[PDB]
Amino acid sequence: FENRVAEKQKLFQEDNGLPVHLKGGATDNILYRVTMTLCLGGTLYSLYCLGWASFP
Amino acid sequence: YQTAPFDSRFPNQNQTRNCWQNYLDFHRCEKAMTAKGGDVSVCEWYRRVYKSLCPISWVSTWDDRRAEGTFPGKI
Amino acid sequence: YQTAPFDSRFPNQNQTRNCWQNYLDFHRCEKAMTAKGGDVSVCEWYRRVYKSLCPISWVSTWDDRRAEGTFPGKI
Amino acid sequence: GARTWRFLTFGLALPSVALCTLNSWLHSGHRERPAFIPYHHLRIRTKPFSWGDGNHTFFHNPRVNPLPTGYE
Amino acid sequence: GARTWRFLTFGLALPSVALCTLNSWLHSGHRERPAFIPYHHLRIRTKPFSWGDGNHTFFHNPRVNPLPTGYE
Amino acid sequence: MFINRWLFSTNHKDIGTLYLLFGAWAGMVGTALSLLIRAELGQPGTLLGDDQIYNVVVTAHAFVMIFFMVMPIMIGGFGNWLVPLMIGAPDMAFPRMNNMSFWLLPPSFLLLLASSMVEAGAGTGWTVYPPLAGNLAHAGASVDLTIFSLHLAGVSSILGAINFITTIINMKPPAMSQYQTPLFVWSVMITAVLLLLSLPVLAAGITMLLTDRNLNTTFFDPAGGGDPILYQHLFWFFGHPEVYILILPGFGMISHIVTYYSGKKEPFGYMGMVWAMMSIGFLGFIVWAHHMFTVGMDVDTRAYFTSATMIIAIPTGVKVFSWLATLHGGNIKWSPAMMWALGFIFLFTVGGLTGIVLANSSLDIVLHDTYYVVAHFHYVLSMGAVFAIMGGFVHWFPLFSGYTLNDTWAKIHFAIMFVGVNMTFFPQHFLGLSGMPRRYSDYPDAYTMWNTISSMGSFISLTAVMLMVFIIWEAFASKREVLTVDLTTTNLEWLNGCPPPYHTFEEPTYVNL
Amino acid sequence: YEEGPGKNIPFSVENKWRLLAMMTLFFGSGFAAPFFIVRHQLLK
Amino acid sequence: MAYPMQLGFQDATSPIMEELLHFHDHTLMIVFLISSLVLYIISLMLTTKLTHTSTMDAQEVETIWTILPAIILILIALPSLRILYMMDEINNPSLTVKTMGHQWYWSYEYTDYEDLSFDSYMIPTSELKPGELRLLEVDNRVVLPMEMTIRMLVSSEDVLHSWAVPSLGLKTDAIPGRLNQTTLMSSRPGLYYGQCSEICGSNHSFMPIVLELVPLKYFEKWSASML
Amino acid sequence: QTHAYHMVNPSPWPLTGALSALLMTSGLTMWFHFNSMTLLMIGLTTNMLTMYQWWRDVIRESTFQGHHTPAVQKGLRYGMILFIISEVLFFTGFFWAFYHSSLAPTPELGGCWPPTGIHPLNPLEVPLLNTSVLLASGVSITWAHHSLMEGDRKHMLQALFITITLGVYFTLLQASEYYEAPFTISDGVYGSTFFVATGFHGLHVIIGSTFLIVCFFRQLKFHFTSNHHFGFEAAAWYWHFVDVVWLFLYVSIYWWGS
Ligand code: HEA
Ligand code: HEA
Ligand SMILES: CCCCC/C=C/C/C=C/C/C=C/C/C=C\CCCC(=O)O[C@H](COC(=O)CCCCCCCCCCCCCCCCC)COP(=O)(O)OCCN
Ligand SMILES: CCCCC/C=C\C/C=C/C/C=C\C/C=C\CCCC(=O)O[C@H](COC(=O)CCCCCCCCCCCCCCCCC)COP(=O)(O)OCCN
Ligand SMILES: CCCCCC/C=C\CCCCCCCCCC(=O)O[C@H](COC(=O)CCCCCCCCCCCCCCC)COP(=O)(O)OC[C@@H](O)CO
Ligand SMILES: CCCCCCCCCCO[C@@H]1O[C@H](CO)[C@@H](O[C@H]2O[C@H](CO)[C@@H](O)[C@H](O)[C@H]2O)[C@H](O)[C@H]1O
Ligand SMILES: CCCCCCCCCCO[C@@H]1O[C@H](CO)[C@@H](O[C@H]2O[C@H](CO)[C@@H](O)[C@H](O)[C@H]2O)[C@H](O)[C@H]1O
Ligand SMILES: C[C@H](CCC(=O)O)[C@H]1CC[C@H]2[C@@H]3[C@H](O)C[C@@H]4C[C@H](O)CC[C@]4(C)[C@H]3C[C@H](O)[C@]12C
Ligand SMILES: C[C@H](CCC(=O)O)[C@H]1CC[C@H]2[C@@H]3[C@H](O)C[C@@H]4C[C@H](O)CC[C@]4(C)[C@H]3C[C@H](O)[C@]12C
Ligand code: CUA
Ligand SMILES: [O-][O-]
Ligand SMILES: [Ca+2]
Ligand SMILES: [Cu+2]
Repeated sequence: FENRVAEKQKLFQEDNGLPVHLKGGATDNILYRVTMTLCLGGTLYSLYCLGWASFP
Repeated sequence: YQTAPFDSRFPNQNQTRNCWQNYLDFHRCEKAMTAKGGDVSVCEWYRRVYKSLCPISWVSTWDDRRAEGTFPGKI
Repeated sequence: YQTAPFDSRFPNQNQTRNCWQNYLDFHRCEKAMTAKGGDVSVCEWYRRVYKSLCPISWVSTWDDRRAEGTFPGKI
Repeated sequence: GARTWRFLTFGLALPSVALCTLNSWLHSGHRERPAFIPYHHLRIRTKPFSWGDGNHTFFHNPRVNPLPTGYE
Repeated sequence: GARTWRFLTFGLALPSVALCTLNSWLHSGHRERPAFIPYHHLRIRTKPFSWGDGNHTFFHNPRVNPLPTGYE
Repeated sequence: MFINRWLFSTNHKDIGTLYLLFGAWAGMVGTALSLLIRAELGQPGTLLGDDQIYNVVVTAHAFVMIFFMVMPIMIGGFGNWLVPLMIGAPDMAFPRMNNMSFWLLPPSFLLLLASSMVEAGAGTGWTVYPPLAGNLAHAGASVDLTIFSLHLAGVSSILGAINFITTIINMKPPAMSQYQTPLFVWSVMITAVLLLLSLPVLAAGITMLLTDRNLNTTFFDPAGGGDPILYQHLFWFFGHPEVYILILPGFGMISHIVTYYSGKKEPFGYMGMVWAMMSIGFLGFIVWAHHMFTVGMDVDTRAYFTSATMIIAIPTGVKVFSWLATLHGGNIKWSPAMMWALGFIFLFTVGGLTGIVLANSSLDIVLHDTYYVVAHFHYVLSMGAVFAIMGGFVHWFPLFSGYTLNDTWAKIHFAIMFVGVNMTFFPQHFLGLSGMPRRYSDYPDAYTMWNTISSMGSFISLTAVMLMVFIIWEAFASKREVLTVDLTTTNLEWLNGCPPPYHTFEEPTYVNL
Repeated sequence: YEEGPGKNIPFSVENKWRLLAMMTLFFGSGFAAPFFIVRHQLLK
Repeated sequence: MAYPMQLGFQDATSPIMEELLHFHDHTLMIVFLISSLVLYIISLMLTTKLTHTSTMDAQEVETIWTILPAIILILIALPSLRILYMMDEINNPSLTVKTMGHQWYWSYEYTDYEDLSFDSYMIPTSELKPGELRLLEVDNRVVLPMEMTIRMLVSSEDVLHSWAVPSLGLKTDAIPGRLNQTTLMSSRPGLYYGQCSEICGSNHSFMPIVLELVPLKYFEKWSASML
Repeated sequence: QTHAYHMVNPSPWPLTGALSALLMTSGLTMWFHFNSMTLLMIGLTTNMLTMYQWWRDVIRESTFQGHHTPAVQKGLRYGMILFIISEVLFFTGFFWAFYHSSLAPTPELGGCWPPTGIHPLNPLEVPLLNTSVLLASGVSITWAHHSLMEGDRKHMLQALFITITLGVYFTLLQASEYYEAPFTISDGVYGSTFFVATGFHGLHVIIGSTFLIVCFFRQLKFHFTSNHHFGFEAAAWYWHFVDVVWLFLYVSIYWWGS
């Protein structure tokens, strides 16, 4: 394999105002959206499950 | 015989092992006597002491387990 | 009785503790049976086993020490 | 140095593993299972397990792990 | 630094010694000496000692160290 | 922008602000629980129900006041706001991990409120002893939700401890030794070390309780060869350090408040104060079985725990005397914060001294599991930890907000709360000495007078809590902006203005050797 | 981000009456919760 | 039992409880004096316009601040530990009684001679007889001989409880799988009350202890009548 | 800025991690009591997503953006030491439980250790092999460290591969021993102490092996310099911690407890 670190240093230092968690490009946005959707949706489901479990 | 005397082997607040030891000693003694056809009367001291100290439910459970074959102490 | 049987407590070449344990057991039993005025025939197994296994000089020394009040084992 | 730690890896550490692998290899093979006795301090069931029929441990081995009622 | 080790010396170590010194100095009383029993595994004499009458240990204390024949 | 700033924060000040808001909300929940307790106890006979609903309330009261009010305010709130400013650091060592310490608390709190909503609640005491907390006597989800609540709070605090220790060791100006950091910074470092060592043992113990409840383990079940007393040792190995964790940041705030309102540049006997806090932290690990004097341990063990416990009075007394010596010769400013601090010194001393009474195992036989214990710990918590929180809040509110409180309203607040807490807890000494047990929904008729007066006290404290909300509203409603602050030369957290910019110490301080 | 008094908080202090409503809801919800939980337990 | 408006301990019924009252008196004097001195010194530090704000030397005064508290703690610990070891001394009991905690009542076992055992439950408020005490009376009292050393053994058949009688200086936790020992000796006949002292669920408040202390001859006849 | 410290970009991973903790704990509750794994599987998934993205971002910040100055690296060293200390105290609780039960065996066990009816594993068979495996892995990881400091890419990768192989061997051997064991977690306090203490250890071996695999792929991608490689140092410290815990388990539970 070859050392491609310099190419990643250029990408992640680009002066584009992106926070580090999105600076890799479109794949970062997709993985963020999947993560936050599962977190917020799972949290709403955990609250439904409490509602259910709160009564006999 | 009034009650179980102070036993220097068991001088502290926790008397669990005092009950256990006397229960074991009685049943070991009873087995050793019944085996030779000797006299279980020699075992009486251990019987009085464990009866004095041991909760009824502990004795009852241990007796049940000896009869079941599930008593985990060596007799 | 021919000789002392195998004892799973003492399975190795060093039989010192087998001799010692059976000597103690005989004398603890003989003291228990004398204490109630029970019968020492009950103690016979232990006597045959220690007599079989123990060197005469060990038995004779231990006997002398019990008589002297210098036997270091608990009877 | 790296040279010394590689020397220890191949000259001591891996030979030790090979010898202990031999030793375990030689003492393997199934030993007989003990008579079942329904001891009250074993095969504890205060709540069903959250898998299977509730009565089998997670890595239950039918050959050596009896249920509260004995071997399967 | 030196300042930290001095702080530990005076703030932890020497206070510990003072507390253990107080504890010892509370249980310093002389205990009741035990009945003499001429046990064969104690008061060993296979050769006379190379000092005194050959029968006294080097830091013999008459109050607590009996001879083979008992307390002096 | 709102989400980026307040849900995705990497800023020590904003995270501090989130902790203070969380702790304030938790304080209202804890106060409502305390009032339900005293509403039941304020008249003989049953008001609410049998001991189950009563002890669900008592249990929740304790977990809320400890884990959701005191620790988040003192450590998350004052610690995050003040520690970086007092060492000239640009933020915490791990500014993103800091945010996760905060966000673990709302879920932890949700699990505790779920515990109370499902089945019959966790009516266990905050100690959660088995077998009452086990799967026979507390069948169903309530205790498991309580255990998980404690797991999330524990992870929050463990990661926070790692963050504070690293920040305080690693991010001072290079010329600044540990012996040139302010006492509040020392108090947080020592608290963080206690958290790092104590919470994992709690985690082990409550995990064992979880497996006894759900995986047929028997750590605490004699049927399997377990021991309920093992749970108590593991819990209290955490629990005694936990009370020092609750007070130490309070001691640090009191040192700053007494110094400031005495007009002093420095507390009396700085190195003695450092020595005292490290000695208290250390001794706090070797005393836990004073919570177990009635369980049946050996006499020599009781003698050791009595003696080791009493030793804590020596470093603690050095702190009390050093506060008095800080007042000595002061140009005293009778600010509301100073009134909280003076109340602290006296009322904490009283509670510490009733702790010394309890340290005596022979007398503890009669006082254990009575209201005497309840009187002791509320003097140190409801009049100690809380008075340090209120003094620090009114002292630093203008730093955090840029606005001033009405000092006359704040003095009224102090006066009402002082009367209420003393009326609530002083008579509980009498209930304890005369034998009223803990965790009772109802009491024999003889105990009526003191329970009645105690409950009347609790209502006075409620009036104070309601007034505090109004006082914070009035400050934000009126918008009196800060102009000048005295003694900035010995109070670095004030030197960047009120409030300080989002980024402070972008250019670090200059300190030479 | 906005800096200065009233801007370093996750709630608005632009209108003291809107703020009173928000503070009422915030602290009032925490204080009310245990009463409603006790009611819930008593009604099973 | 406790009485209305009570400030201190129940009157001592046993010599050890007497010892605990005098030890509490000694300790409370110290607590009062230290509390009072701190309050006074606060008031002294706060009542002068005179000032001294320059750096103050701490080491001389810190000697006093550490040594005087250390002496006071020793003056508490010495009598404290004397009492601790007095309660632990060997005594030779005449009688052993067991108590087993349950949800929510106590059982008692007197098995030195005969299999005597019974359950002891709170009298419900609606069933109290005129003059009886709410939440304190039981149906079956723990009858015991006065002026005799009694061994009490305490355990549980379910959750934790704790067996307490404040006027005798007693509190022994009731732990399943454990047999805890204490000694009981009443100087006087009468009725001595206590209450369960470990949270044990729904009726923790409602499982009291009533000792009935009578002469040996009466105890012997009661014992025979309970078989 | 004219200090050397790292001002981190506003990040969603703290919130996603906190919510993953709510979903895992509410999920375990739902599994233990309401016969459903759904919430738990969502929580485990969000936890893995959060860890992946958080540590990915730390690599971006360090390897790709240069934010890890010596001062930042020193902070991380303290952070990892303090984390390891917290994990030592967690295991201490389990050792306390073990010694409490084994030193004073109750009548229910037969008043002996091991309890009546427990047939312990032979400590000289697979447990000794497991000991040789983790000790050997402590040697190979040290070789890997020195190779990296000496600038030797191939020998670093070989030594690290060997270390990971040994971690996997340990895990497979322990899995086999779990299956073969004639006692279970439900076999009283013997099974309780054995499986919870060795099970938390096994989890830490899996975590440590995963950390070493992350280091292996970063090394393959040339992230590490001969002087700057904190992720590798942290993984090695964690790995030594896992070794030492094993040695204490081996001496305490397998040997002294047999
Ligand atoms: C920090 C801990 C803490 C605090 C402050 C309190 C405060 C109070 N507690 Fe207590 N309590 C405990 C911890 C605490 N408690 C514990 C651990 C137990 C034992 C539980 C068990 O047995 O298992 C207990 C038990 C307990 C009992 C015994 C119950 C029983 O045994 O049956 C009683 C009885 O009256 C009581 C009452 C009160 C009252 C009336 C207050 C009042 O003084 C409260 C008044 C309100 C406040 C003090 C304000 C709170 C809010 C803030 C400070 C937020 C401020 C806002 C900003 C800074 C913006 N509590
Ligand atoms: C902030 C909280 C906090 C603090 C700081 C303390 C501090 C102390 N506590 Fe307390 N304690 C609790 C919170 C606290 N405690 C809680 C919550 C419980 C109950 C747990 C439960 O069961 O739910 C409790 C229970 C508890 C018990 C168990 C009682 C029982 O359950 O039977 C004991 C036993 O020794 C104890 C002792 C002490 C001592 C000796 C101190 C010392 O640190 C006090 C030291 C201070 C001083 C002594 C005052 C200042 C000193 C001087 C002015 C010098 C001169 C003094 C002398 C010479 C004496 N406390
Ligand atoms: C106070 C703090 C410690 C002080 C140390 C000892 C002080 C005196 C002796 C110094 C040298 C000690 C070294 C160890 C040797 C043996 C015994 C020393 C221990 C000792 O002092 O033990 C004493 C006996 O000494 C005895 O016999 C007699 C002791 C004198 C004769 C010793 C001769 C043996 C020398 C052997 C030399 C070998 C060297 C090895 C070299 C190796 C190189 C390859 C104990 O007193 P006691 O009355 O029996 O019991 C107390 C009753 N109240
Ligand atoms: C090869 C080693 C690797 C272990 C991985 C295996 C299994 C899943 C995960 C394990 C995690 C570690 C410990 C958790 C506790 C128990 C599992 C112990 C190890 C184990 O796997 O034990 C097994 C039982 O598993 C069981 O009950 C299974 C139980 C599964 C559910 C686990 C519940 C998790 C508990 C919550 C953890 C809380 C963490 C707290 C964090 C701190 C916060 C402050 C043993 O099998 P057995 O059939 O009884 O006997 C063998 C007979 N032939
Ligand atoms: C089935 C099991 C599921 C359970 C979930 C956990 C499973 C697996 C987790 C495995 C851990 C992987 C950690 C990967 C960290 C990658 C980031 C990293 O290593 O980051 C390094 C910094 O270290 C740092 O943050 C140090 C970061 C260290 C953190 C690791 C701590 C271990 C995590 C424990 C998690 C839970 C344990 C508790 C269980 C009870 C980056 O600096 P360098 O390396 O100097 O590079 C810079 C040079 O290139 C410049 O020239
Ligand atoms: C991005 C958003 C996040 C996604 C949220 C998804 C929520 C929807 C999940 C579906 O809900 C499920 O319903 C099943 C009902 O069929 C339950 O079955 C369980 O309960 C059944 C009751 O009939 C039993 O048969 C079994 O225990 C079991 O199948 C199961 O518990 C539950 O999860
Ligand atoms: C990406 C977001 C959208 C996807 C949302 C996820 C959807 C998953 C819903 C499925 O729910 C499951 O239903 C199973 C049965 O219907 C349950 O098995 C349960 O029942 C089995 C047999 O009925 C038992 O063997 C198991 O032990 C037991 O947990 C299982 O727990 C539960 O998870
Ligand atoms: C060909 C490649 C070169 C890597 C590089 O320099 O880019 C080599 C160098 C070290 C090699 C690794 C090491 O030799 C260790 C392993 C040896 C096994 O026989 C194959 C996998 C194994 C994990 C190797 C894979 C691969 O061939 C690597 C990574
Ligand atoms: C040596 C150390 C630091 C001094 C410094 O470097 O400034 C100081 C700070 C606090 C001091 C201690 C505290 O003042 C408390 C104690 C006071 C006694 O008079 C001496 C012992 C005593 C335990 C002190 C020993 C030592 O002088 C300490 C530990
Ligand atoms: Cu029984 Cu409380
Ligand atoms: O805990 O005092
Ligand atoms: Ca009522
Ligand atoms: Cu404590």
